[PDB]
Amino acid sequence: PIEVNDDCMACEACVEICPDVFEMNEEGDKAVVINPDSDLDCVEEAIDSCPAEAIVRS
Ligand code: F3S
Repeated sequence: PIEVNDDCMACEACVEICPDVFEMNEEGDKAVVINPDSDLDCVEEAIDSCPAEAIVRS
């Protein structure tokens, strides 16, 4: 499933783009995945919009 790696911080950008695919952890200390098998371009915008490009279709 999609992964935001660990190096990621918590910009919440991907969450602000697709909070249905990527949501804040328990404390927002890391971007947690919600749709480990989405099917939208949100991943494209969630990645592009992501400067840390920690999001990958691993
Ligand atoms: S920094 Fe982390 S919170 Fe989303 S926007 Fe890039 S995976």
